[PDB]
Amino acid sequence: ISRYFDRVGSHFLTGIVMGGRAILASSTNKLRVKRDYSVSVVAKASYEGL
Amino acid sequence: VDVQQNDSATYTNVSGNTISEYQRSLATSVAIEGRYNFFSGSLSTDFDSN
Repeated sequence: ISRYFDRVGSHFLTGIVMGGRAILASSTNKLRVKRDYSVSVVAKASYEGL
Repeated sequence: VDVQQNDSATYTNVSGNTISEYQRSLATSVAIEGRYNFFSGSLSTDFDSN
C-alpha cells in the first residue's frame, strides 16, 4: 500500500484551474565610502648674533 | 506513456561589482643656512613619496 501511494499517489485531480503565472523578484544594493585626511606642518627658525 | 504539459521557464541573475582604491602621498623639505663674516653655507633637502 505504501508503495502504491508512492508510485501513483493517494489522490487524483478532480478540480483544476488553467492558467499562466509570472513572478519577478529583484533587489539592488549600492554602497560607496570615501574618507581622506591631509596633514601639513611648517617649522621655521631665524637666528642672529653679533 | 502518459505525457503532461509542463510549459515553464525560470530565470536567475546575480552580479556583484566592487572597486577599492587607496592613495598615499608624503612630502618633506628642509632648508638650512649658515653664516660667518667670511663664509656662507646653504643646504637643501627634498623628499617625495607617492
